[PDB]
Amino acid sequence: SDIQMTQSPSSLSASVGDRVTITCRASQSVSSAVAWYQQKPGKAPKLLIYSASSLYSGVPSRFSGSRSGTDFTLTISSLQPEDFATYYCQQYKYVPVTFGQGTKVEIKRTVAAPSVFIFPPSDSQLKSGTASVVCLLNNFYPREAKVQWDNALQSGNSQESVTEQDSKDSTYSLSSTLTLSKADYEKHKVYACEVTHQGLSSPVTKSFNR
Amino acid sequence: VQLVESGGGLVQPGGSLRLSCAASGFNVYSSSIHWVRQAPGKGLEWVASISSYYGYTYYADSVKGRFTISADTSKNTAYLQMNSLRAEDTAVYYCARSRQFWYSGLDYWGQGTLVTVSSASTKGPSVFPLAPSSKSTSGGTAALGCLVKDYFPEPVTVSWNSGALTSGVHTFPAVLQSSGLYSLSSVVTVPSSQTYICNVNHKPSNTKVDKKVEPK
Amino acid sequence: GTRVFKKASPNGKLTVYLGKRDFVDHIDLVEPVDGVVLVDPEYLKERRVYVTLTCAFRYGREDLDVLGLTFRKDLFVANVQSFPPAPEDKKPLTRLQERLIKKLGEHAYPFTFEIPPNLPCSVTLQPGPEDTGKACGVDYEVKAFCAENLEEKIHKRNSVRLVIRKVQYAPERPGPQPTAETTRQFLMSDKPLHLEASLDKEIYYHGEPISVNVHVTNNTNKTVKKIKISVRQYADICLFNTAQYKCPVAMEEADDTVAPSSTFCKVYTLTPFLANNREKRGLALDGKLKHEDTNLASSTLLREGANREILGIIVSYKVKVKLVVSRGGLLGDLASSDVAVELPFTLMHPKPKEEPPHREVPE
Amino acid sequence: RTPPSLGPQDESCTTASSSLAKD
Repeated sequence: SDIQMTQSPSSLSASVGDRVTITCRASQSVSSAVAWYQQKPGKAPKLLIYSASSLYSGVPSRFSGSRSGTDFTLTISSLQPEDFATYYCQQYKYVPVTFGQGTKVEIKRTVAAPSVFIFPPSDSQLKSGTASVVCLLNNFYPREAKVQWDNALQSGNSQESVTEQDSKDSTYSLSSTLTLSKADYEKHKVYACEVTHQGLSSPVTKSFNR
Repeated sequence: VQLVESGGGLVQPGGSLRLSCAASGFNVYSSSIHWVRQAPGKGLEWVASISSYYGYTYYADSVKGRFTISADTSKNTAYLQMNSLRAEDTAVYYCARSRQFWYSGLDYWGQGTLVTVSSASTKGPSVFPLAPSSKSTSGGTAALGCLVKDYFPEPVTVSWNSGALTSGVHTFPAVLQSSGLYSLSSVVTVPSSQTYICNVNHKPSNTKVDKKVEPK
Repeated sequence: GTRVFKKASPNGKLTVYLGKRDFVDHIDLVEPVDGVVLVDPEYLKERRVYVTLTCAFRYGREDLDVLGLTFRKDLFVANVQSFPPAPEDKKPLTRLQERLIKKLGEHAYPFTFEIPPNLPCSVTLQPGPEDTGKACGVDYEVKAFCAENLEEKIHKRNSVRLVIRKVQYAPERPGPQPTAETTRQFLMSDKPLHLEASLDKEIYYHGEPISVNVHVTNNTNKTVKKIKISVRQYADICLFNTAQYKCPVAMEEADDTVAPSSTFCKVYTLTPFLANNREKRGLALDGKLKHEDTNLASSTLLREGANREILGIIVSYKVKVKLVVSRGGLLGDLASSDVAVELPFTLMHPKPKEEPPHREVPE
Repeated sequence: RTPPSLGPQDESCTTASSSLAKD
């Protein structure tokens, strides 16, 4: 019977200066005991709004909260660079206090082109008994993408890893490391990766032969 | 004013750990104190609260019987005793301050301390290079890097040229294999030049592996 | 300013609306009690609806073995005939009342109450385990009921009762720094034992530590064996007669010793809080809405004037520093040689921005 | 006669809130 604080949307993209509204619904009435928190990745959460509409001492006046029954909204009027982060609501009327899932607030950018590179596995590594080929995607926007690795198919071995949005130029970067046992690496040396992005519908596959 | 947490590390399932949170710069009998836990990439879970003024403690239902929150108000610190630790309880554990009269959100958080729970063995990393080629170059810029693989349990800081490479650098969020070990990648742009090694200070095994990227 | 409080009579026939439950006593002006009562004529049959505000003393009888039983002697009662509106009466509404009737329509009748100053603030006395009824002390309550006349017995189902609180907060400008000194001279010396003490400031908040600077100068034959620092709650109570208690709410008993012809200086820090004061039944606490925890009662601020022996529970605080002086001397231990001083101070919540809640984070 | 009262207050909330439109 815990209070579920369903934040919406899960993620939204917008650009500097705009008005933005995140919303949070509450399984039941929590009066006005709702807080709002900003957290930039790798850093401790920071407090923005308590009592559902009260600005926390020190917060820029560009943040506002409000309540309509069980639905609670934070909005920023003039978006700014300092304001790009994730955002959680919290109800504190009842134990346990419960946060929302978060809403990711990224920069809207002019689409940028992924600089794709491929890195065959070091000779210092297949000596150790496994292989790892790394496909890199660099300084690009928007962050959605698909990397397709005897040049037919494979799955269950790759593991992608993305970064956050670069501070200055708002670009993302991405890595995909297909892992393989040294045994398999030497049979069918016919692998490559195919990148599928907005900045180019014409895929640009870098390849290696071994 | 500071909440500074201590006592986070790796421990096997079913074991125990104690977190310490030295407050500084406010009055523990006018602030209630909390522990908030962030599973990597999963959001916020309240675990426990203590209030010294009133003598009460409160627990997340998911944690009763295993965790005990307590305060030593002379030493100005709070403690979270963690028993019978599942792998689930892996997270970043934040100490967080609140205002006793009256609770108006968590207005100060500590920078957190990492708790890892697994039947692994604290393997140090293996460091391999990512040599540039014609296939790693576009526009006069070529991209080089290091692969930091198969380490435990939690962190790896990775600087380039010991601190002499600032731009174009991307050290990626770690991923974990089915094998239960972490792997991580760090790249950088030093266009067509020469460049240096990567400083990989794995911290728990007390290992500093420094590998020079030799093109190609 | 978006939410209002509401409570219904059991049969839903009456519904009281308020903008707030705490009303602030800035010593010269306590803010008025304004709301509306919503009369439903689909169930109304009763021909008149009154609203009364009462300030009351609530106690259990000592010589009774009847748990949960209390009594409520009145201290201040106002009456307002809200339905129907009696002419020879034109008062303006408050903006609160104005918005409420825009929200509810002409079936909502206003009521406005003025608390006269020099009335007691909401104070609750700490119950012991032998207390299971309503919280004892001084409580405020607006009542709304429907009846034919004020003589007629009114019915519980046809009425609605709503606890409110009259409260005060810290003043802006702190008083002068609390300072105290005494000089005790014994029989055959005339060389003194001098005790000086001070608090670091005049105004403290709940939970906040208190530092007392002690400075003792023993020019006597005697030696002080211990120093005792204690924060005391003074309560002055007056209903049919007056009563007083002095209850330590925090205390340190140091084994510091001050030899003959010596000096001594130490700072001591105490912090009053409730957790180590739960056994003290009758200790004064800030007004309880129903049963939730409240802090050690804040100091009562009075308007400087002749001691009008104010009804209610008047709370004050002082630090006490006592030196426990050896009894050699020609008088054996027949008499005390102790020397003490008392330092008044003010213990309150600061002026807030948002009103205080009914409970805080309930379970 | 001084009026008696008996028994504890109800643990559940007896008092609710309602919306009020800003002017």
